[PDB]
Amino acid sequence: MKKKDPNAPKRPPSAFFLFCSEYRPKIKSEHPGLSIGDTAKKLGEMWSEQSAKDKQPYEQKAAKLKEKYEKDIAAYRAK
Repeated sequence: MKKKDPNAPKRPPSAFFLFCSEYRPKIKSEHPGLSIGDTAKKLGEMWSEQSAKDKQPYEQKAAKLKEKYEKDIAAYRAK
């Protein structure tokens, strides 16, 4: 939905989510008019512009929280 719990393994990201969720707040410090509308299509214009490097180091982060979520969420649900 948006935030089940801090200790619970929320939805797994995938590089892009790690970059956008971390770059969006940066765009706000310099772009006050950057509303969710332009903020959604702005961070994307940069990601596609980057070569095969922006998704090299920030892509392994989404592969570490998936080995604990796929195994921990099985018992966290129990419904």
